[PDB]
Amino acid sequence: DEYVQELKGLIRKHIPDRCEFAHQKVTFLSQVHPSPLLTEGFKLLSSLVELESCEAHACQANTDQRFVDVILSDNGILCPTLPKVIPDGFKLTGKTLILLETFVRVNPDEFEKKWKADMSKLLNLKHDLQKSGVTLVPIVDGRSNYNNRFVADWVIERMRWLLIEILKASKSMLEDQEYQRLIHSLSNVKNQSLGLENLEHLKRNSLDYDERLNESLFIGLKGDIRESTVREELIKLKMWFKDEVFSKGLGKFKLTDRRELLESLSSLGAHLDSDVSSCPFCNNKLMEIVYNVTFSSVERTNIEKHYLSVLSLCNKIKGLKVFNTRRNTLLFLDLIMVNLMVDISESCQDAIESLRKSGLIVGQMVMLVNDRVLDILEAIKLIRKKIGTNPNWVKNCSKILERSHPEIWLQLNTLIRQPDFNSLISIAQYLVSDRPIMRYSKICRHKLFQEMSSFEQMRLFKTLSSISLSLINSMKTSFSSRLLVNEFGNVRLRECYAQRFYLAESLVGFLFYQKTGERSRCYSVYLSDNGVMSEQGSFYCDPKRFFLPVFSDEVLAGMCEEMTSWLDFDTGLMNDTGPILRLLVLAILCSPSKRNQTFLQGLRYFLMAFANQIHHIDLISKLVVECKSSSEVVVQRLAVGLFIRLLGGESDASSFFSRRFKYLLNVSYLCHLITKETPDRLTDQIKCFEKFIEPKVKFGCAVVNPSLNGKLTVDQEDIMINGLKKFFSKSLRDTEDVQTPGVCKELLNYCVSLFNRGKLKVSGELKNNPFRVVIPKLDELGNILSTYDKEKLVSACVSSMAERFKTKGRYNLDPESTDYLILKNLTSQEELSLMYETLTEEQVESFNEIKYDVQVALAKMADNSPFGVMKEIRAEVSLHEVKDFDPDVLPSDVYKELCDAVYKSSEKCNFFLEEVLDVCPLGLLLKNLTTSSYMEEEYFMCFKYLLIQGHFDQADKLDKSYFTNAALRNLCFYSEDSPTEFTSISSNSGNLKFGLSYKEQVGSNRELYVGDLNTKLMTRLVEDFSEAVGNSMKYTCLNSEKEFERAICDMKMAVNNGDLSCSYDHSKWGPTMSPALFLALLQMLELRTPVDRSKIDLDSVKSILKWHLHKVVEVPINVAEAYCIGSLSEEFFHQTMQLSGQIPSHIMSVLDMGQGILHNTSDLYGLITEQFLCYALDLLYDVIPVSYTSSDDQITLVKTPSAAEWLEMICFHEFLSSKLNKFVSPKSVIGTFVAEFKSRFFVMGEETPLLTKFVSAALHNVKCKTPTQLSETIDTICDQCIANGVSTKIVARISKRVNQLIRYSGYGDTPFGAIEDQDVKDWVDGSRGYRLQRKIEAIFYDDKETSFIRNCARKVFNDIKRGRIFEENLINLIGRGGDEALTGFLQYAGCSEQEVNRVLNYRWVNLSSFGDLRLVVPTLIKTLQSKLSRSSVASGFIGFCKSMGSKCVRDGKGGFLYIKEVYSGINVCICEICALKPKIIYCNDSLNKVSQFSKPILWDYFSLVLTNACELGEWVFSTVKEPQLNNQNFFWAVKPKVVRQIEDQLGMNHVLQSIRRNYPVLFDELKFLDVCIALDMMNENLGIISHLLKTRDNSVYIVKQSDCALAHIRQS
Repeated sequence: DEYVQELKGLIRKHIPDRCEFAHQKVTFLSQVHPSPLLTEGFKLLSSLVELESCEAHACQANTDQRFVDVILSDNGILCPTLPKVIPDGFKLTGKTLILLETFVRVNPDEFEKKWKADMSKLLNLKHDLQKSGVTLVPIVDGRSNYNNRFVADWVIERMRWLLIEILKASKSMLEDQEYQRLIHSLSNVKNQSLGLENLEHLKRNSLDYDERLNESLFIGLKGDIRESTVREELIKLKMWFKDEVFSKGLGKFKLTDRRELLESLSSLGAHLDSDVSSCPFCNNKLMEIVYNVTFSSVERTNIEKHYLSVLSLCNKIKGLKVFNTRRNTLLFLDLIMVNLMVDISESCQDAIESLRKSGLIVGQMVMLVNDRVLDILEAIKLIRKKIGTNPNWVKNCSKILERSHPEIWLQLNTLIRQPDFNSLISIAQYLVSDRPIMRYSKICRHKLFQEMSSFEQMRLFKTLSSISLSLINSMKTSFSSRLLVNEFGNVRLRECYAQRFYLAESLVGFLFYQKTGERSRCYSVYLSDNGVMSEQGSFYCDPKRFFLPVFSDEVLAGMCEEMTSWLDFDTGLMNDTGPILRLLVLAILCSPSKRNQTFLQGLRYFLMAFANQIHHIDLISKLVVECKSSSEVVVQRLAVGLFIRLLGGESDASSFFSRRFKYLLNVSYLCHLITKETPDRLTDQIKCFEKFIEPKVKFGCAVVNPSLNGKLTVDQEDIMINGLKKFFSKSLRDTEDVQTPGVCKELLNYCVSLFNRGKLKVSGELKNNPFRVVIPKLDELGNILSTYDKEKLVSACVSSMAERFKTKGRYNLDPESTDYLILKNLTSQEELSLMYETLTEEQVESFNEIKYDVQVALAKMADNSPFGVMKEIRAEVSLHEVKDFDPDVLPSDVYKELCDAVYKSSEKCNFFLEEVLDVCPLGLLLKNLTTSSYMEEEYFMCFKYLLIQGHFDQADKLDKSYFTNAALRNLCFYSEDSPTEFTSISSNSGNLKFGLSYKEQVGSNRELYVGDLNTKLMTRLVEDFSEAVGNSMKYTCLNSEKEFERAICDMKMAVNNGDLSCSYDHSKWGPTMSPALFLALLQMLELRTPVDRSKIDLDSVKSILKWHLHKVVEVPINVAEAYCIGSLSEEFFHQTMQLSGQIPSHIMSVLDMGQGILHNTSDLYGLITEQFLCYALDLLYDVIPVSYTSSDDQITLVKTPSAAEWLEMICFHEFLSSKLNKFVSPKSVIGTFVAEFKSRFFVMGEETPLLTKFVSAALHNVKCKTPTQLSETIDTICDQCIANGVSTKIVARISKRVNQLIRYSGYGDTPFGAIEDQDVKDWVDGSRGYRLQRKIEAIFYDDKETSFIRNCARKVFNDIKRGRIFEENLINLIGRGGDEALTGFLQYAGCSEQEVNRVLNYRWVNLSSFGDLRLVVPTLIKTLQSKLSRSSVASGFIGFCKSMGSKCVRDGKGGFLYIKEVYSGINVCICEICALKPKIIYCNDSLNKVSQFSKPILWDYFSLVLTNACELGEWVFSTVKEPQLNNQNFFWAVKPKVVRQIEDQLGMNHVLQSIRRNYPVLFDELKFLDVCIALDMMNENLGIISHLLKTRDNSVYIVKQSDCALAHIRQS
């Protein structure tokens, strides 16, 4: 009370501005007392922050701070019996209301848990407030500091600084655990490195449950077992094991009996029991269509370009919506297209016959707008129907394309051209062709693929590429795109979407489909040979899994030719295995599924099991998958017939087993061609949760919803402690219970107590001791928007709009500005469609849901006869509105198709309007928003708007002055959710939540738990602890390149030595083990630091693995509704409904181990226990093994004295590893021929190239931002691919494919582009700079126009190098431009201006000159800030091609334009320059109209030669010389051979040289580096320093002899 008089004058510097200040201040001067001074003189800050955040949004300052029931009861509103919660602000006008909260948390640790609990308190309120007749927008002001306006950040930090003595004076003069959280809440902006040392100054109380945790978990652990008693125990255990259960034959491992594996394989995959056909085309519904396409074409235009130009103009004119509804803005340009069709029909004699039938339109068909086939006569109805609706229709709808318009209409007269109907009948009566049929749901004649020549086998892949491109660009159709006609096996197709694909000059194909979107469609493929339509099938498949063959005839044909040319040891076997593998690749491409993907994943385990000498007994029951269709039976017969073809022969058919293993290993990794996108996510989250919970309830530990804050109930306590001592029981001498998840505590004691002595090959030494915004909700991971975000941006839009229209009294909205704010904060009609089409279908329908409930909440805001009984109201309509309670999720399977239309087809009343009314007054959307589907084609959307229309939506207080447990939530900054006093089961804030998601692994989905943010921190603590432990450990490899490379080297020399070298694995490493096991391991670890030779305290790791033992794993909300419809997990959720009927949304268990959560902490366990097993096998079976560990995959390389007669040892190792819940998977294979580790397979004398995984990596993951970045990333992937020595043919064909992917996107071709074809040596010698140098100097095939500029580069390089300076200040000359800098360098190196005249005409046209290709600072600063700071593939490529053909490229003024518009400002400059390479090289005068993009190829070539003088060189200046037999399949290792004449470790030697380059760029956000650091800031196509500070990352290239000896030479 020595500064209590100071506080009357401290807060006296505040004018009583509002009612929240003077009413609090008049009671302040009337009492000098520290007991209300820390509450009522301290809640004024919280009230001021609350009033400021109420002043931020729309709000009424509730000074009473009362309930939600009483805040609805101001006027006459009946009470809906609300849950009793307290808001921090209300704003009620009309029939909507805004609940706004105000909380501030200074750290992100408890910023998100209070936000989640607050928004879950706001989302558990909508289900009872929605039924009252009102929807709310739950907004919150989540903060991290104090940013008020009534104070200005100069007194409120002194409200916690000068007041720090008065609460200590209260605690010294006059509460227990509410004191330290009030200090932790009033902290500053903290640089708070909370390590494990935090947990020391937490409280550590007891619950009388931790004692029984220790009684269940720590009794049998002593850590004091002598070194001789372990030997005397294990020798008696081996004497038990060899005489007991190995001699009676319960071994998990046998001797492969190599004749029998092929018989079990023939019984395994070759479905002779099934009724499938032997023809692959008849059984697959798409190989038949590919066969019918490619064998109707092998045996055998001014109006066309005008029609395609007006088609592109129609595509440009549709995406504006100037016709106020989505119905006439399709039919009007349908009328434009049919008028242009009848105009071209009146142009020439044979025009619609010769150049249209053979081209774009076929018999009774007119191609148009949204790739739509229309079959013309329907328009002859509809336009006539339109003149039934509007007789004087084309009188104002043409002038609205004149005014309020683009105002440039390049149509001839077709706007006002009322079509002559008799002429259209005459043309439509001419085209007499069958209507299209689209088949849903015998004899065979398909010419036997093994017998067909290799010329037409290429045609199958080429037509598969054409049809697959037609599938991939079916996402290019717009995703709203409502048709004109509604709508069972065989449909005579009225009008459909249709992609095209070319085969020759005469014939085009088609691809017909009805539905827009990205999911699996019922496609239908017709050809048109000379205009005749011909049916060739109709398949039902998913398009986005066909990005692999989309331009890769040559790539897949080349890798099949390579993979067949690996078999040059038998000629007839090669010619037999050629077409069967090519058919296999065709079947896998043409039918990408998950089940055949999983089967081909199992084939490498079968190949190792046939390869090695010992394999597990229970793999054949796992290698087989149940074929869902007859399509998977085809590939499962083909691959098994291939394996029996070249493994089981009548002779000794295992002669060259290395090449056979290589070939079959790539047959099994040819799995990877199938796209790992898991065709539906909701049937994959089911399998993820089922894989989560099958061992958990098989063992019996899964519980129902815990309390989420600390405590467990007594029954949960009992089942938890019973699962604990069921986990730890597992006595060492019963040979049964060998698959049950748990650890033998007695042998775990032997393990940790022999680890305490220095007798393992690892030890607990522990050098340098380890003691040193939008967040999702955990109920839904793997999705694109949380339930929070899906109302967070709704809340942002409604809060932004609720102030802007009441500035004057407008009371309306703009129907495009209400589609702009969502479309901004998620990702003026050009302004909408510019970034509307940068989405995915899931994002489109999420945008539609957000537009729905935003327009509902806005329509409710200004709000101040259902007896049309054909069916009953309360039996159908009100029943469906009360069962689901939501008009939003009213399904389409509960009703009929026509009843949605006839309830829509009621007469005109006060619920509708006509004249549309795009002015849209707010609150009159009740009659406006519904009529936007009464005049438009959809019906059920109007049905849901009509259902939401007609109201079918329905002194003690002096002692209690301090903040006690009953006074925790009075303030806004109090932070009740802080880590304050942790129990042995929680952390006083939460209960260690996690989530469920899947990894999208290739064969089987790895599950992946997204942790909560506090749990991310508490996970990273133990993770960094274990990483610093494993740094001292010598046989781990999860982080180290060093020990993984030593494992590689040891593995190579052991397979060369012929040592038996295993390859284990672990079945369910995640879902089996428990953190209680980690407690039982850490209890007796010593970790004696070399600083202080003493057992360190592990209680900072044990008292947080006790929190990971009790983790509240969430469920997906999409599996709590997929198990609510109606399979042992489906039995589990339906047997706990007979229990306590709350939804089982949470699971706490003993055995969890989050995959990737406790990864390295399990790696220390799987190192310590594995070295225990490696020491046991050292003594018991007198070998000297050495074992590595990657925490899921292992290898125990075993030396042998003096054949696999030591099955004893290996079965006993499996038994002991089963007793320590390291359950050896049936995937594990052990023997002296093949040793895998982390999918890198070693054979004697060589290494498997493993081609198809890297080829399928290069053909997939085509990430698309800019083609510079795209061919940066794919050049990196081709570098990684040719590091393994695939060929230079396959990499060149991948280069052709990626260059065609660029060229198909409308970018055209550029001299940088993708890297070139026939690139034979530039991978070893050279980064991307040298390859672009090679591509630019390969345009000049004479090498006369480039030797002069290389001599100029020599003149610059000899001047700039060491020993001399010669104007190192080239900082400013390069940054001016590309033209004048090249002229200055060419005149400083010394020549005339005639060389300037003859060089500076070679000008490539640029597109990323003034900026980048905007399809939503250089790459230098981006790479330096990426260094210094520390969703399918096909639907990304289509969103790339859709946003590149649009308005992307920029000019010098503020604005943008098209790429074809830039390529149209062009001329022809025949004489020796423009015809040197066509549409690549130009004249200076040929680019006269568009000269702002004409940058030189010689300047960029000069920049590349100076860069390849920096990064390497003294040989990049020489002339490319003339190079000059050996075996085709003899590859060998080459060295990168690089002379980088700079000083290394450039991480700091370029950051400090950016002051000399660009000082304000570093401000706001050596001797040789400086000349080639200004060459990279000005352009993008160089990338100089990305291959300087980083390393090559491979530097171990193996290449073939034919791709290295045949390669060129460039000597100095």
